[PDB]
Amino acid sequence: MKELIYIEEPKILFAHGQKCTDARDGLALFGPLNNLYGIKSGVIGTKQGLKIFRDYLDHIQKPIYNSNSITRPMFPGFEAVFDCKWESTGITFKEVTNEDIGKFLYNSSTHKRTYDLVSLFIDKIISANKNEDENVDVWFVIVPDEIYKYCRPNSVLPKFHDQFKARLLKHTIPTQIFRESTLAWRDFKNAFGLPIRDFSKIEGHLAWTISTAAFYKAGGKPWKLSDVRNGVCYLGLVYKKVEKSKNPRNACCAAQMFLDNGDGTVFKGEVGPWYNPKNGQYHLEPKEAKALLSQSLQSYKEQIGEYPKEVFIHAKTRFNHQEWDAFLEVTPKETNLVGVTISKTKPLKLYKTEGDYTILRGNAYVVNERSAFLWTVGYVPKIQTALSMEVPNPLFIEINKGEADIKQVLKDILSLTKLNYNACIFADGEPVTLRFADKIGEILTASTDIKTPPLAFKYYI
Amino acid sequence: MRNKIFISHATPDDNDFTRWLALKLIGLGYEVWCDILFLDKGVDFWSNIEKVIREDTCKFLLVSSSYSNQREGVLKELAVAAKVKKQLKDDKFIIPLAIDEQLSYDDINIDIVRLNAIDFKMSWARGLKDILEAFEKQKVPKEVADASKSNLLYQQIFLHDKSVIEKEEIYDSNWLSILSFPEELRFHEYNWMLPKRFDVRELTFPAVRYKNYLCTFAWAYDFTYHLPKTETYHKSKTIRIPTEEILSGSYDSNFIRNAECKRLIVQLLNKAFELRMKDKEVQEYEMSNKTAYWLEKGKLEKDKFEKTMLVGKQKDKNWHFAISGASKLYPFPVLMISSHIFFTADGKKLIDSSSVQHSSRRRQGKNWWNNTWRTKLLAFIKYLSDDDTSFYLEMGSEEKVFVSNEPVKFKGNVSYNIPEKNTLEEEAELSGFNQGEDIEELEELIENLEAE
Repeated sequence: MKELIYIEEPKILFAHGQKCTDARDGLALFGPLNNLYGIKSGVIGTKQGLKIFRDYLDHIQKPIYNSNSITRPMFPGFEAVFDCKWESTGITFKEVTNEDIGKFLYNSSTHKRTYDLVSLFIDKIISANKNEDENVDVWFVIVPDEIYKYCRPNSVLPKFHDQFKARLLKHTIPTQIFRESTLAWRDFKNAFGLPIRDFSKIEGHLAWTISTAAFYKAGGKPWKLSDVRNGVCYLGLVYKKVEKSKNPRNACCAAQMFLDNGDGTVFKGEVGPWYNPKNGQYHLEPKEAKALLSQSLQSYKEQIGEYPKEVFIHAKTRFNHQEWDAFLEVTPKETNLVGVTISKTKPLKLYKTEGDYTILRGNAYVVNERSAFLWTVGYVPKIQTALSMEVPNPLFIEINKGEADIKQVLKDILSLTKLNYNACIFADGEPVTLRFADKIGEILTASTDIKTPPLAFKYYI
Repeated sequence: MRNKIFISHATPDDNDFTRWLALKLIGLGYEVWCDILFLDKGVDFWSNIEKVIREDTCKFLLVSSSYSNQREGVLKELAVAAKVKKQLKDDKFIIPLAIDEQLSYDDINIDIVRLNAIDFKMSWARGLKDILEAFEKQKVPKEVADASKSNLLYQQIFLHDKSVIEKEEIYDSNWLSILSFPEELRFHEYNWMLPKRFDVRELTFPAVRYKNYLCTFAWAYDFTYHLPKTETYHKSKTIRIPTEEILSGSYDSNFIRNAECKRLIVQLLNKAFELRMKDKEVQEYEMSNKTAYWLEKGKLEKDKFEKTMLVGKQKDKNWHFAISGASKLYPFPVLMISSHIFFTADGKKLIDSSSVQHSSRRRQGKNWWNNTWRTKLLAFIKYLSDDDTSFYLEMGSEEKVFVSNEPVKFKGNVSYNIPEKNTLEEEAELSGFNQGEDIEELEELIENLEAE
């Protein structure tokens, strides 16, 4: 017989300097943080793709009615809640002919087909930003629906995503990716009860995953955390195998959240080391460890200026002193360095007395000053359902090195979880530095060459 | 004064955005009163509407849709508004919010005189702007535009009456408590006695080899059948150290370490665990590294136990309930228990292809909930329980560690209430997301990350 504890849920900063809990409700009532008005987005596709995009734009201008607003809030129009205006016309786009986009589509190899798909996408994007300034700063690119059947299912006949997102970093040109099948929920159907997908039951959510996610790459910040202390860096890292050739090289990367002068957290992602020798260690040598922390230090200097106080380096694998010995000298004396490892190899499940309603999200089981158990997956009254389809499995957060505070690091994880821009869900199953860990790892392994500067997270995913 | 702008339409039928309109306009600095917003009952809604109209109101809003036609409420409220504007001499009183898509106009009324033809079918921003200069035309005494009171209202109507509340709940975990523990651990000196060139997994009693010291609780003479030459052994060579000092982190030297003695006992408990299951004669299935333990066809009454079904049937496939166990001694000397589901073609033979296996796993799991896991686990534990107090583990000739069958029970200080959405929650989430690269595409890959 033991005891557990609960931690108060953090808040997210919204428009007019106010904080709220719900994401869709918060945006639908106040709006994004900034105020941008002039957007003329573009689309890469064909005549049928153009018609699909125009029809979906008209639909999203129209009100979107869901099944139940209690479990998931609806979409109260786009302009009325975002304060950014498009029209049916007045979109600056450069589409492609049907034959050009369909010269070779039955190719089974993803590498060769994407080497031309990405080239076609970018060549029609980087060629329009030179005519007029800040005219095409946003794109809604839609890949053909045949990609949905010949890329992900690996060329089957039932009747990948970062590759045209990574090599565009050289031009510093963002884009937003969609699909006709994602938009044409009424098309390609039959006289069946549930043709293909038929998400008539869920329609407002599909209108929320398309607006807020595309808004962030318009130079505007939708929302940030309102309770982040000044002077903290995170600097996540990802280790996995690269799929170019043998000798995986154990590629690494970085992703750090930090505050600026005032009350605004920077949502930025940096690329550091290239690689390290041999195959299985999930660790880096001291010689390349100098640059990994030095780049973060210098970036913090030139866009903040003052010394930090606590940097909570996050990781998925176990740490070691082989890198800590190099890292301790790089950091200044006034700054404390703490290494934190979070894994998913602890299959713990809690059950209550009775009921189909499951555990909450936020309670913690403290053990000692080395690790803890935190349930980031469960039930919340706002969604009136369980975030998972089965019994939730909590995380395992441990402080490999440093002192910090368990009750304080747990609050950081909960706050850092609710920083999802690609979706507008109330919460996700992993912290953003780990939720997008795979995304960043795969976007980096697509373009290993060319050292990118300390550029913002706007341009990833 | 007259600054209470009013609205009344088909609220119980279609109210997908009435709350949004109200909150937006109050954030813009206005004042309303509705039927479904505040805590009120729809038994005197029209009487309350008439009472507030005759007391204090300035403008009116109506939303036109397909559901606001077949009811007498809309027409009676329209007639009331007509009478009120006739008495007050108002040529601009009500504003129709034409939101219907399939229907343009159905019933012609004299109410068109005091309103204007506005189309809200396409967009809402244009209509909101238009109603703003509608306010600005007559110089309405608009209040301050602040979202603080808008938020304060947001935690007063939309949900937030069912949020987390202080309530104690008892949570039973997967760990297994142990009450009886061995007094001392036997560190025998074998060296040449046991030659290293033999596997240890086939040994009847638990044993872990460490250089020359065999970390085991069994007697030195217990290992007679597997090794006949164990009779020649001096008792003093069996070095005994109490396990409580190791647990307390007090016994540490060059011979053994506190941080190193803990991990050797873990393998012993796991080995005793598969010994305990093979005592029960169940079927074995190695999935990746950790084995789930399940009971096969024709071994239990009605293919079930207590009051729940374990060996069930789904279409032409036989689904079973599997349990995988482990041991962890770091927080407490306790046992890890996990659950799994495996599928059999005929109840005896297993499919060598795991693709359809995890497909059926997800298919069966998307229709289960907390009870269909917790009750099944509890029944399985009770079936594995030997006595009525706590099942035991076999280690040797006299050693008997008793493990509490009752799971470790906690006390959650925070909980929530389920007034009437106990059944509504399961029906809404039956159809999950099964798309490709747009929402989730490495679901199978994440499931089978156990590639080594």
